[PDB]
Amino acid sequence: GAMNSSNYAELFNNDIKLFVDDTNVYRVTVHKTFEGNVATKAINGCIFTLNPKTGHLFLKIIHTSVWAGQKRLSQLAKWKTAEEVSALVRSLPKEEQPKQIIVTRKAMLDPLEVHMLDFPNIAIRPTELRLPFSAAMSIDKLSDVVMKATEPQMVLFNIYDDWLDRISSYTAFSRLTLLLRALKTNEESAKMILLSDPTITIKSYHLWPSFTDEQWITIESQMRDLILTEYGRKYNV
Amino acid sequence: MNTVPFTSAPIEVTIGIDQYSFNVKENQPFHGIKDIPIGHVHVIHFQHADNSSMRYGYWFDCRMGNFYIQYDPKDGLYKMMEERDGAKFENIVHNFKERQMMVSYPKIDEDDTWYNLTEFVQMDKIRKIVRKDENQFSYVDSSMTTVQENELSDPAHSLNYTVINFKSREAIRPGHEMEDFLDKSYYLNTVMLQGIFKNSSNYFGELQFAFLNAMFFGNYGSSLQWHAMIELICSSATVPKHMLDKLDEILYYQIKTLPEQYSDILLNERVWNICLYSSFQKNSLHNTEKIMENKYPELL
Ligand SMILES: CSc1nc(N)nc(-c2csc(C)n2)n1
Repeated sequence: GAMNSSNYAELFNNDIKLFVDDTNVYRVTVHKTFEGNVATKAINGCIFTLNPKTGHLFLKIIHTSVWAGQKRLSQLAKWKTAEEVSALVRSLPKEEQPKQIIVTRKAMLDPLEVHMLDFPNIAIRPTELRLPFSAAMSIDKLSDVVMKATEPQMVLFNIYDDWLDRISSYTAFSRLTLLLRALKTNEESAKMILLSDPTITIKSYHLWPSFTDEQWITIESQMRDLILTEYGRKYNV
Repeated sequence: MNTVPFTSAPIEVTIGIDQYSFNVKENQPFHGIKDIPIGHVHVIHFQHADNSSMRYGYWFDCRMGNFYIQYDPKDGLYKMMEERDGAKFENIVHNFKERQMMVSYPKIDEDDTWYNLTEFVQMDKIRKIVRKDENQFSYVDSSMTTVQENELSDPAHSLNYTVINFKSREAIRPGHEMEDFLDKSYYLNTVMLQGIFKNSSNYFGELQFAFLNAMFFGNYGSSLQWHAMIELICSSATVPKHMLDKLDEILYYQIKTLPEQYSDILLNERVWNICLYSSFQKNSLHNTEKIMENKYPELL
Protein backbone atom coordinates (compact mmCIF):
# COMPACT_ATOMS: atom_id res chain seq x y z
CA GLY A 1 0.00 0.00 0.00
CA ALA A 2 0.96 3.63 0.48
CA MET A 3 4.49 4.66 1.27
CA ASN A 4 4.96 7.14 4.15
CA SER A 5 7.30 8.15 6.97
CA SER A 6 6.83 4.83 8.78
CA ASN A 7 7.91 2.46 5.98
CA TYR A 8 10.67 4.79 4.83
CA ALA A 9 13.55 2.35 5.09
CA GLU A 10 11.84 -0.12 2.75
CA LEU A 11 13.29 2.03 -0.04
CA PHE A 12 16.78 0.90 0.89
CA ASN A 13 16.33 -2.87 1.18
CA ASN A 14 17.35 -5.20 -1.65
CA ASP A 15 13.99 -5.49 -3.45
CA ILE A 16 14.30 -3.67 -6.76
CA LYS A 17 11.90 -0.71 -6.77
CA LEU A 18 11.45 2.45 -8.84
CA PHE A 19 9.85 5.78 -8.09
CA VAL A 20 7.90 7.24 -11.07
CA ASP A 21 7.23 10.97 -11.17
CA ASP A 22 5.17 12.40 -14.07
CA THR A 23 5.13 16.08 -13.04
CA ASN A 24 7.44 17.13 -15.93
CA VAL A 25 5.99 14.97 -18.67
CA TYR A 26 3.62 17.57 -20.08
CA ARG A 27 5.05 21.08 -19.90
CA VAL A 28 3.68 24.25 -21.47
CA THR A 29 4.27 27.93 -21.70
CA VAL A 30 1.12 30.05 -21.64
CA HIS A 31 1.08 33.11 -23.90
CA LYS A 32 -1.24 35.60 -25.57
CA THR A 33 -2.31 35.20 -29.18
CA PHE A 34 -2.62 38.05 -31.65
CA GLU A 35 -6.41 38.13 -31.05
CA GLY A 36 -5.77 38.55 -27.30
CA ASN A 37 -6.83 35.00 -26.40
CA VAL A 38 -4.56 32.74 -24.41
CA ALA A 39 -2.82 29.70 -25.87
CA THR A 40 -0.36 27.08 -24.64
CA LYS A 41 2.84 26.01 -26.37
CA ALA A 42 4.23 22.67 -25.26
CA ILE A 43 7.89 22.12 -24.47
CA ASN A 44 9.90 18.95 -24.11
CA GLY A 45 9.29 17.04 -20.92
CA CYS A 46 10.54 13.92 -19.23
CA ILE A 47 9.51 11.00 -17.06
CA PHE A 48 11.64 10.81 -13.90
CA THR A 49 12.03 7.08 -13.03
CA LEU A 50 14.48 6.54 -10.17
CA ASN A 51 15.85 3.51 -8.32
CA PRO A 52 16.37 4.98 -4.84
CA LYS A 53 18.87 2.23 -3.79
CA THR A 54 21.25 2.53 -6.73
CA GLY A 55 20.65 6.09 -7.89
CA HIS A 56 20.05 4.86 -11.45
CA LEU A 57 17.81 7.36 -13.25
CA PHE A 58 15.97 6.30 -16.44
CA LEU A 59 15.19 9.73 -17.83
CA LYS A 60 12.70 9.19 -20.65
CA ILE A 61 12.55 12.34 -22.73
CA ILE A 62 9.09 13.36 -23.97
CA HIS A 63 9.44 15.28 -27.21
CA THR A 64 6.56 17.69 -27.96
CA SER A 65 5.83 15.78 -31.16
CA VAL A 66 4.03 13.17 -29.06
CA TRP A 67 1.28 15.71 -28.33
CA ALA A 68 0.61 16.75 -31.92
CA GLY A 69 -3.09 16.45 -32.70
CA GLN A 70 -4.06 14.94 -29.37
CA LYS A 71 -6.80 16.22 -27.03
CA ARG A 72 -6.90 16.27 -23.21
CA LEU A 73 -3.13 16.27 -22.99
CA SER A 74 -2.95 16.32 -19.20
CA GLN A 75 -4.86 13.06 -19.10
CA LEU A 76 -2.89 11.62 -21.98
CA ALA A 77 0.39 12.47 -20.22
CA LYS A 78 -0.47 10.07 -17.41
CA TRP A 79 -1.17 7.25 -19.87
CA LYS A 80 1.92 8.11 -21.93
CA THR A 81 3.92 7.98 -18.68
CA ALA A 82 2.48 4.57 -17.92
CA GLU A 83 3.13 3.38 -21.47
CA GLU A 84 6.78 4.35 -21.24
CA VAL A 85 7.33 2.83 -17.78
CA SER A 86 5.77 -0.41 -19.04
CA ALA A 87 8.02 -0.40 -22.10
CA LEU A 88 10.97 0.17 -19.79
CA VAL A 89 10.14 -2.76 -17.52
CA ARG A 90 9.68 -5.03 -20.52
CA SER A 91 13.11 -4.07 -21.86
CA LEU A 92 14.82 -4.97 -18.66
CA PRO A 93 15.94 -8.53 -17.99
CA LYS A 94 13.70 -10.33 -15.52
CA GLU A 95 16.23 -10.18 -12.71
CA GLU A 96 16.38 -6.38 -13.20
CA GLN A 97 12.67 -5.74 -13.22
CA PRO A 98 11.28 -3.95 -10.16
CA LYS A 99 9.06 -5.69 -7.68
CA GLN A 100 7.38 -2.38 -6.81
CA ILE A 101 6.77 0.88 -8.64
CA ILE A 102 5.87 3.84 -6.42
CA VAL A 103 4.09 6.73 -8.21
CA THR A 104 4.47 10.15 -6.70
CA ARG A 105 0.94 11.12 -7.72
CA LYS A 106 -2.17 9.02 -7.12
CA ALA A 107 -3.55 9.82 -10.57
CA MET A 108 -0.86 7.50 -12.03
CA LEU A 109 -2.07 4.37 -10.21
CA ASP A 110 -4.84 3.48 -12.63
CA PRO A 111 -2.87 4.21 -15.82
CA LEU A 112 0.18 2.26 -14.67
CA GLU A 113 -1.83 -0.58 -13.22
CA VAL A 114 -3.62 -1.02 -16.54
CA HIS A 115 -0.36 -0.85 -18.50
CA MET A 116 1.21 -3.34 -16.11
CA LEU A 117 -1.53 -6.01 -16.30
CA ASP A 118 1.04 -8.36 -17.89
CA PHE A 119 3.10 -8.07 -14.66
CA PRO A 120 0.64 -9.01 -11.88
CA ASN A 121 3.54 -9.70 -9.54
CA ILE A 122 4.76 -6.06 -9.67
CA ALA A 123 3.17 -3.94 -7.01
CA ILE A 124 1.99 -0.46 -8.03
CA ARG A 125 1.92 1.73 -4.93
CA PRO A 126 1.17 5.36 -4.01
CA THR A 127 2.98 7.43 -1.44
CA GLU A 128 1.99 9.97 1.19
CA LEU A 129 5.42 11.61 1.03
CA ARG A 130 5.71 15.05 -0.61
CA LEU A 131 8.73 14.23 -2.71
CA PRO A 132 10.36 17.13 -4.62
CA PHE A 133 11.15 15.29 -7.84
CA SER A 134 9.42 18.01 -9.84
CA ALA A 135 12.55 20.05 -9.22
CA ALA A 136 14.45 17.59 -11.38
CA MET A 137 14.47 20.14 -14.22
CA SER A 138 16.42 22.47 -11.94
CA ILE A 139 19.40 20.19 -12.43
CA ASP A 140 21.21 21.82 -15.33
CA LYS A 141 22.46 18.76 -17.18
CA LEU A 142 19.00 17.13 -16.97
CA SER A 143 17.19 20.24 -18.24
CA ASP A 144 19.86 20.54 -20.96
CA VAL A 145 19.38 17.08 -22.40
CA VAL A 146 15.58 17.48 -22.30
CA MET A 147 15.49 20.88 -24.00
CA LYS A 148 17.97 19.82 -26.72
CA ALA A 149 16.23 16.57 -27.66
CA THR A 150 14.97 16.38 -31.24
CA GLU A 151 13.19 13.03 -30.90
CA PRO A 152 11.95 10.71 -28.16
CA GLN A 153 15.04 9.58 -26.27
CA MET A 154 16.02 7.68 -23.14
CA VAL A 155 19.07 8.82 -21.22
CA LEU A 156 20.59 7.03 -18.23
CA PHE A 157 22.15 8.83 -15.28
CA ASN A 158 23.25 8.15 -11.73
CA ILE A 159 21.58 10.91 -9.76
CA TYR A 160 23.99 10.25 -6.85
CA ASP A 161 27.23 10.74 -8.86
CA ASP A 162 29.76 8.66 -6.89
CA TRP A 163 28.26 9.37 -3.47
CA LEU A 164 27.63 5.69 -2.75
CA ASP A 165 31.43 5.20 -2.66
CA ARG A 166 31.37 7.00 0.67
CA ILE A 167 27.79 6.99 2.06
CA SER A 168 24.74 4.79 2.28
CA SER A 169 21.71 4.92 0.00
CA TYR A 170 19.62 6.13 2.93
CA THR A 171 21.97 9.06 3.28
CA ALA A 172 22.35 9.56 -0.46
CA PHE A 173 18.57 9.72 -0.87
CA SER A 174 18.24 12.19 2.02
CA ARG A 175 20.91 14.42 0.46
CA LEU A 176 19.15 14.23 -2.91
CA THR A 177 15.72 15.17 -1.61
CA LEU A 178 17.11 18.00 0.51
CA LEU A 179 18.90 19.39 -2.55
CA LEU A 180 15.70 19.04 -4.59
CA ARG A 181 13.43 20.43 -1.86
CA ALA A 182 15.66 23.54 -1.79
CA LEU A 183 15.85 23.87 -5.54
CA LYS A 184 12.03 23.74 -5.56
CA THR A 185 11.51 26.38 -2.84
CA ASN A 186 14.04 28.92 -4.16
CA GLU A 187 15.88 27.89 -7.28
CA GLU A 188 18.17 30.94 -7.47
CA SER A 189 19.37 30.73 -3.87
CA ALA A 190 19.66 26.94 -4.07
CA LYS A 191 21.74 27.21 -7.23
CA MET A 192 23.86 30.04 -5.78
CA ILE A 193 24.64 27.84 -2.76
CA LEU A 194 25.73 24.94 -4.96
CA LEU A 195 28.04 26.89 -7.27
CA SER A 196 29.37 29.87 -5.30
CA ASP A 197 32.89 28.47 -5.06
CA PRO A 198 34.54 28.18 -8.50
CA THR A 199 37.13 25.67 -7.27
CA ILE A 200 34.52 22.95 -6.75
CA THR A 201 33.62 21.68 -10.18
CA ILE A 202 31.15 19.24 -11.67
CA LYS A 203 32.91 16.37 -13.37
CA SER A 204 31.83 15.70 -16.94
CA TYR A 205 30.14 12.41 -15.91
CA HIS A 206 28.40 13.89 -12.86
CA LEU A 207 25.46 16.10 -12.07
CA TRP A 208 26.47 17.78 -8.80
CA PRO A 209 29.73 19.39 -7.65
CA SER A 210 32.67 17.33 -6.37
CA PHE A 211 32.31 18.29 -2.70
CA THR A 212 34.48 16.80 0.04
CA ASP A 213 32.73 15.21 3.00
CA GLU A 214 33.10 18.42 5.01
CA GLN A 215 32.01 20.66 2.14
CA TRP A 216 28.85 18.55 1.80
CA ILE A 217 28.14 19.16 5.47
CA THR A 218 28.34 22.91 4.98
CA ILE A 219 26.27 22.63 1.81
CA GLU A 220 23.70 20.48 3.54
CA SER A 221 23.24 22.94 6.42
CA GLN A 222 23.00 25.83 3.98
CA MET A 223 20.16 24.11 2.10
CA ARG A 224 18.46 23.54 5.46
CA ASP A 225 18.71 27.23 6.35
CA LEU A 226 17.35 28.12 2.90
CA ILE A 227 14.28 25.92 3.29
CA LEU A 228 13.42 27.01 6.84
CA THR A 229 13.78 30.64 5.71
CA GLU A 230 11.55 30.48 2.63
CA TYR A 231 9.09 28.88 5.04
CA GLY A 232 9.28 32.05 7.15
CA ARG A 233 9.30 34.51 4.21
CA LYS A 234 6.15 32.68 3.08
CA TYR A 235 4.25 32.41 6.40
CA ASN A 236 6.02 35.45 7.94
CA VAL A 237 7.50 33.87 11.08
CA MET B 1 -52.82 -19.48 -11.88
CA ASN B 2 -50.43 -21.67 -9.84
CA THR B 3 -50.29 -22.70 -6.19
CA VAL B 4 -47.38 -23.31 -3.88
CA PRO B 5 -48.74 -25.24 -0.88
CA PHE B 6 -47.08 -25.57 2.54
CA THR B 7 -47.16 -28.79 4.51
CA SER B 8 -47.35 -26.61 7.63
CA ALA B 9 -45.87 -23.53 9.32
CA PRO B 10 -44.26 -24.74 12.56
CA ILE B 11 -42.15 -21.61 13.18
CA GLU B 12 -43.00 -17.92 13.19
CA VAL B 13 -41.76 -16.46 9.94
CA THR B 14 -42.22 -13.61 7.49
CA ILE B 15 -42.90 -15.05 4.03
CA GLY B 16 -42.25 -13.16 0.83
CA ILE B 17 -43.60 -13.95 -2.59
CA ASP B 18 -42.03 -11.68 -5.19
CA GLN B 19 -42.51 -8.14 -3.79
CA TYR B 20 -45.31 -9.10 -1.35
CA SER B 21 -44.87 -10.27 2.21
CA PHE B 22 -46.99 -11.40 5.17
CA ASN B 23 -46.45 -12.59 8.73
CA VAL B 24 -47.27 -16.15 9.81
CA LYS B 25 -47.40 -17.09 13.51
CA GLU B 26 -45.87 -20.21 15.10
CA ASN B 27 -48.22 -23.12 14.24
CA GLN B 28 -50.76 -20.92 12.56
CA PRO B 29 -52.94 -22.88 10.10
CA PHE B 30 -51.15 -21.65 6.97
CA HIS B 31 -51.04 -23.87 3.89
CA GLY B 32 -49.41 -21.76 1.23
CA ILE B 33 -49.90 -19.33 -1.62
CA LYS B 34 -52.51 -19.51 -4.40
CA ASP B 35 -53.26 -17.52 -7.57
CA ILE B 36 -49.57 -17.10 -8.50
CA PRO B 37 -49.19 -15.71 -12.07
CA ILE B 38 -48.03 -18.30 -14.49
CA GLY B 39 -45.58 -17.12 -17.06
CA HIS B 40 -43.00 -15.38 -14.87
CA VAL B 41 -40.20 -16.50 -12.56
CA HIS B 42 -40.96 -16.12 -8.86
CA VAL B 43 -39.11 -16.11 -5.60
CA ILE B 44 -40.53 -17.18 -2.29
CA HIS B 45 -38.38 -16.14 0.64
CA PHE B 46 -38.24 -16.37 4.36
CA GLN B 47 -37.03 -14.52 7.42
CA HIS B 48 -37.49 -16.30 10.72
CA ALA B 49 -39.12 -14.24 13.43
CA ASP B 50 -36.34 -15.36 15.75
CA ASN B 51 -33.30 -14.83 13.52
CA SER B 52 -33.54 -11.87 11.17
CA SER B 53 -30.08 -13.07 10.14
CA MET B 54 -30.15 -15.19 7.00
CA ARG B 55 -32.91 -14.23 4.62
CA TYR B 56 -33.23 -17.14 2.24
CA GLY B 57 -35.52 -18.27 -0.54
CA TYR B 58 -36.19 -20.12 -3.76
CA TRP B 59 -36.38 -19.00 -7.37
CA PHE B 60 -38.80 -21.08 -9.37
CA ASP B 61 -41.02 -21.15 -12.46
CA CYS B 62 -44.37 -22.91 -12.02
CA ARG B 63 -44.17 -24.28 -15.53
CA MET B 64 -41.24 -26.51 -14.54
CA GLY B 65 -43.11 -28.61 -11.96
CA ASN B 66 -45.38 -28.81 -8.95
CA PHE B 67 -43.49 -27.30 -6.01
CA TYR B 68 -44.34 -27.09 -2.34
CA ILE B 69 -42.77 -25.88 0.93
CA GLN B 70 -42.08 -28.05 3.96
CA TYR B 71 -40.26 -27.07 7.14
CA ASP B 72 -37.32 -29.30 8.02
CA PRO B 73 -36.75 -29.30 11.84
CA LYS B 74 -33.27 -30.84 11.49
CA ASP B 75 -31.89 -28.15 9.16
CA GLY B 76 -34.24 -25.56 10.58
CA LEU B 77 -35.60 -23.96 7.49
CA TYR B 78 -38.43 -23.99 4.98
CA LYS B 79 -37.35 -26.15 2.06
CA MET B 80 -38.82 -26.19 -1.40
CA MET B 81 -39.45 -29.60 -2.87
CA GLU B 82 -40.89 -31.01 -6.07
CA GLU B 83 -43.88 -33.33 -6.14
CA ARG B 84 -43.68 -35.53 -9.22
CA ASP B 85 -47.01 -37.26 -8.37
CA GLY B 86 -49.18 -34.70 -10.12
CA ALA B 87 -52.35 -36.45 -9.00
CA LYS B 88 -51.30 -36.29 -5.36
CA PHE B 89 -50.43 -32.61 -5.82
CA GLU B 90 -53.75 -31.47 -7.27
CA ASN B 91 -55.60 -33.40 -4.57
CA ILE B 92 -53.53 -31.65 -1.90
CA VAL B 93 -53.94 -28.19 -3.42
CA HIS B 94 -57.70 -28.56 -3.89
CA ASN B 95 -58.21 -29.61 -0.25
CA PHE B 96 -56.34 -26.57 1.07
CA LYS B 97 -58.16 -24.06 -1.12
CA GLU B 98 -61.49 -25.67 -0.19
CA ARG B 99 -60.52 -25.14 3.45
CA GLN B 100 -59.24 -21.66 2.37
CA MET B 101 -55.99 -22.01 4.24
CA MET B 102 -54.05 -20.19 1.50
CA VAL B 103 -53.12 -16.57 0.95
CA SER B 104 -53.81 -15.20 -2.52
CA TYR B 105 -50.91 -13.81 -4.54
CA PRO B 106 -52.26 -10.27 -4.37
CA LYS B 107 -51.61 -8.72 -7.76
CA ILE B 108 -53.35 -5.44 -8.53
CA ASP B 109 -54.45 -5.55 -12.15
CA GLU B 110 -52.84 -2.17 -12.95
CA ASP B 111 -49.49 -3.27 -11.61
CA ASP B 112 -46.70 -4.40 -13.92
CA THR B 113 -44.04 -4.12 -11.19
CA TRP B 114 -43.02 -7.76 -11.19
CA TYR B 115 -43.00 -8.05 -14.93
CA ASN B 116 -40.78 -4.98 -15.23
CA LEU B 117 -38.38 -6.28 -12.60
CA THR B 118 -38.12 -9.76 -14.18
CA GLU B 119 -38.73 -9.22 -17.99
CA PHE B 120 -35.58 -11.20 -19.16
CA VAL B 121 -34.91 -13.50 -16.14
CA GLN B 122 -34.80 -17.03 -17.67
CA MET B 123 -35.04 -19.84 -15.09
CA ASP B 124 -32.60 -22.30 -16.85
CA LYS B 125 -30.00 -19.44 -16.82
CA ILE B 126 -30.51 -18.96 -13.01
CA ARG B 127 -29.60 -22.71 -12.62
CA LYS B 128 -26.16 -22.04 -14.37
CA ILE B 129 -25.36 -19.31 -11.67
CA VAL B 130 -26.84 -21.10 -8.56
CA ARG B 131 -25.58 -24.53 -9.75
CA LYS B 132 -27.70 -27.33 -8.26
CA ASP B 133 -28.92 -29.51 -11.08
CA GLU B 134 -30.97 -32.12 -9.21
CA ASN B 135 -33.46 -29.34 -8.38
CA GLN B 136 -35.63 -27.34 -10.78
CA PHE B 137 -35.69 -24.39 -8.36
CA SER B 138 -32.69 -22.46 -6.97
CA TYR B 139 -31.80 -21.59 -3.35
CA VAL B 140 -30.13 -18.23 -2.54
CA ASP B 141 -29.45 -16.58 0.83
CA SER B 142 -27.90 -13.45 2.38
CA SER B 143 -24.47 -15.02 2.93
CA MET B 144 -23.77 -16.74 -0.38
CA THR B 145 -20.58 -15.42 -1.96
CA THR B 146 -19.90 -15.00 -5.66
CA VAL B 147 -17.29 -16.77 -7.77
CA GLN B 148 -15.31 -13.52 -8.14
CA GLU B 149 -15.52 -12.92 -4.38
CA ASN B 150 -13.86 -16.36 -3.92
CA GLU B 151 -11.01 -15.15 -6.16
CA LEU B 152 -10.20 -12.02 -4.14
CA SER B 153 -14.84 -20.14 -0.14
CA ASP B 154 -17.05 -23.12 -1.08
CA PRO B 155 -17.75 -23.27 -4.85
CA ALA B 156 -20.94 -25.37 -4.59
CA HIS B 157 -22.77 -22.68 -2.58
CA SER B 158 -21.51 -19.90 -4.86
CA LEU B 159 -23.28 -17.44 -7.20
CA ASN B 160 -21.45 -17.99 -10.53
CA TYR B 161 -22.25 -14.63 -12.00
CA THR B 162 -20.44 -13.37 -15.16
CA VAL B 163 -16.97 -12.10 -14.05
CA ILE B 164 -16.56 -8.37 -14.85
CA ASN B 165 -13.21 -6.73 -14.08
CA PHE B 166 -12.28 -3.34 -15.54
CA LYS B 167 -8.56 -3.84 -14.87
CA SER B 168 -8.13 -7.19 -16.58
CA ARG B 169 -6.60 -8.43 -19.77
CA GLU B 170 -10.12 -9.33 -20.91
CA ALA B 171 -11.26 -5.73 -20.52
CA ILE B 172 -8.15 -4.14 -21.98
CA ARG B 173 -6.81 -4.64 -25.47
CA PRO B 174 -3.00 -4.37 -25.70
CA GLY B 175 -2.07 -1.08 -27.33
CA HIS B 176 -5.47 0.45 -26.44
CA GLU B 177 -4.88 0.67 -22.69
CA MET B 178 -5.94 4.26 -22.25
CA GLU B 179 -8.71 3.98 -24.83
CA ASP B 180 -10.39 0.80 -23.61
CA PHE B 181 -10.21 1.83 -19.94
CA LEU B 182 -11.78 5.24 -20.38
CA ASP B 183 -14.39 4.06 -22.98
CA LYS B 184 -15.36 0.46 -22.28
CA SER B 185 -17.48 0.00 -25.43
CA TYR B 186 -15.22 -2.78 -26.71
CA TYR B 187 -15.41 -4.76 -23.46
CA LEU B 188 -19.22 -4.31 -23.38
CA ASN B 189 -20.11 -4.87 -27.03
CA THR B 190 -17.57 -7.42 -28.30
CA VAL B 191 -16.26 -9.20 -25.20
CA MET B 192 -19.44 -9.34 -23.15
CA LEU B 193 -22.55 -8.87 -25.35
CA GLN B 194 -21.14 -10.63 -28.47
CA GLY B 195 -18.90 -13.13 -26.61
CA ILE B 196 -20.75 -14.06 -23.33
CA PHE B 197 -24.45 -12.88 -23.24
CA LYS B 198 -25.18 -13.12 -27.10
CA ASN B 199 -27.70 -10.19 -26.82
CA SER B 200 -28.76 -7.27 -24.51
CA SER B 201 -31.81 -9.33 -23.27
CA ASN B 202 -29.37 -11.81 -21.63
CA TYR B 203 -27.30 -8.86 -20.21
CA PHE B 204 -30.54 -7.53 -18.63
CA GLY B 205 -31.52 -11.05 -17.45
CA GLU B 206 -28.46 -11.37 -15.19
CA LEU B 207 -28.52 -7.67 -14.20
CA GLN B 208 -32.17 -8.03 -13.02
CA PHE B 209 -31.29 -11.32 -11.24
CA ALA B 210 -28.32 -9.63 -9.51
CA PHE B 211 -30.53 -6.74 -8.24
CA LEU B 212 -33.33 -8.91 -6.91
CA ASN B 213 -30.93 -11.06 -4.88
CA ALA B 214 -29.41 -7.87 -3.45
CA MET B 215 -32.82 -6.52 -2.58
CA PHE B 216 -34.59 -9.57 -1.25
CA PHE B 217 -31.64 -11.16 0.54
CA GLY B 218 -29.25 -8.23 1.05
CA ASN B 219 -26.72 -10.37 -0.79
CA TYR B 220 -23.64 -8.19 -1.01
CA GLY B 221 -21.88 -9.85 -3.97
CA SER B 222 -25.09 -9.54 -6.02
CA SER B 223 -25.29 -5.85 -5.23
CA LEU B 224 -21.67 -5.61 -6.46
CA GLN B 225 -22.65 -7.48 -9.64
CA TRP B 226 -25.67 -5.25 -10.31
CA HIS B 227 -23.47 -2.15 -9.99
CA ALA B 228 -20.69 -3.61 -12.16
CA MET B 229 -23.07 -4.36 -15.02
CA ILE B 230 -24.59 -0.91 -14.80
CA GLU B 231 -21.17 0.69 -14.59
CA LEU B 232 -19.95 -1.11 -17.71
CA ILE B 233 -22.78 0.40 -19.80
CA CYS B 234 -22.47 3.86 -18.25
CA SER B 235 -18.71 3.77 -18.96
CA SER B 236 -19.23 2.91 -22.65
CA ALA B 237 -19.55 5.74 -25.21
CA THR B 238 -21.10 3.41 -27.77
CA VAL B 239 -24.20 1.52 -26.65
CA PRO B 240 -27.21 0.72 -28.87
CA LYS B 241 -29.97 3.25 -28.32
CA HIS B 242 -32.42 0.42 -27.62
CA MET B 243 -30.29 -0.97 -24.80
CA LEU B 244 -30.01 2.48 -23.26
CA ASP B 245 -33.73 2.98 -23.46
CA LYS B 246 -34.46 -0.40 -21.94
CA LEU B 247 -31.78 0.09 -19.24
CA ASP B 248 -33.52 3.33 -18.22
CA GLU B 249 -36.81 1.45 -17.77
CA ILE B 250 -35.12 -1.38 -15.90
CA LEU B 251 -33.30 0.82 -13.44
CA TYR B 252 -36.39 2.98 -13.01
CA TYR B 253 -38.43 0.10 -11.67
CA GLN B 254 -35.59 -1.16 -9.50
CA ILE B 255 -35.09 2.25 -7.91
CA LYS B 256 -38.84 2.57 -7.62
CA THR B 257 -39.16 -0.77 -5.84
CA LEU B 258 -36.28 -0.42 -3.38
CA PRO B 259 -37.19 0.13 0.28
CA GLU B 260 -36.69 3.80 1.04
CA GLN B 261 -34.70 2.94 4.17
CA TYR B 262 -32.36 0.41 2.50
CA SER B 263 -30.93 3.01 0.11
CA ASP B 264 -27.77 3.63 2.14
CA ILE B 265 -26.58 0.00 1.76
CA LEU B 266 -27.82 -1.09 -1.71
CA LEU B 267 -26.76 1.97 -3.74
CA ASN B 268 -23.15 2.86 -4.65
CA GLU B 269 -22.84 6.65 -4.74
CA ARG B 270 -19.89 6.45 -7.14
CA VAL B 271 -21.49 4.30 -9.84
CA TRP B 272 -24.72 6.30 -9.86
CA ASN B 273 -23.14 9.76 -9.98
CA ILE B 274 -21.09 8.37 -12.87
CA CYS B 275 -24.12 7.05 -14.76
CA LEU B 276 -26.20 10.12 -14.09
CA TYR B 277 -23.71 13.02 -14.08
CA SER B 278 -20.18 12.12 -15.34
CA SER B 279 -20.35 9.25 -17.82
CA PHE B 280 -21.14 9.09 -21.52
CA GLN B 281 -24.77 8.22 -20.57
CA LYS B 282 -25.38 11.22 -18.25
CA ASN B 283 -27.93 12.42 -20.82
CA SER B 284 -29.52 9.08 -21.65
CA LEU B 285 -31.26 7.75 -18.50
CA HIS B 286 -34.06 10.25 -18.14
CA ASN B 287 -36.54 8.17 -16.18
CA THR B 288 -33.88 6.70 -13.91
CA GLU B 289 -32.36 10.16 -13.26
CA LYS B 290 -35.76 11.69 -12.46
CA ILE B 291 -36.76 9.10 -9.95
CA MET B 292 -33.30 9.12 -8.28
CA GLU B 293 -33.25 12.91 -7.77
CA ASN B 294 -36.82 12.93 -6.38
CA LYS B 295 -36.42 9.89 -4.10
CA TYR B 296 -32.74 9.76 -3.17
CA PRO B 297 -31.29 13.26 -3.66
CA GLU B 298 -29.14 12.63 -0.57
CA LEU B 299 -27.07 10.03 -2.40
CA LEU B 300 -25.97 12.41 -5.16
C1 LIG C 1 -31.38 -14.63 -14.93
S1 LIG C 1 -29.69 -14.92 -15.16
C2 LIG C 1 -29.56 -14.74 -16.84
N1 LIG C 1 -30.65 -14.46 -17.50
C3 LIG C 1 -30.47 -14.49 -18.88
N2 LIG C 1 -31.51 -14.25 -19.64
N3 LIG C 1 -29.31 -14.75 -19.55
C4 LIG C 1 -28.30 -14.99 -18.74
C5 LIG C 1 -27.06 -15.26 -19.37
C6 LIG C 1 -25.82 -15.10 -18.86
S2 LIG C 1 -24.64 -15.52 -19.99
C7 LIG C 1 -25.91 -15.91 -21.12
C8 LIG C 1 -25.65 -16.42 -22.43
N4 LIG C 1 -27.11 -15.73 -20.67
N5 LIG C 1 -28.34 -15.00 -17.39
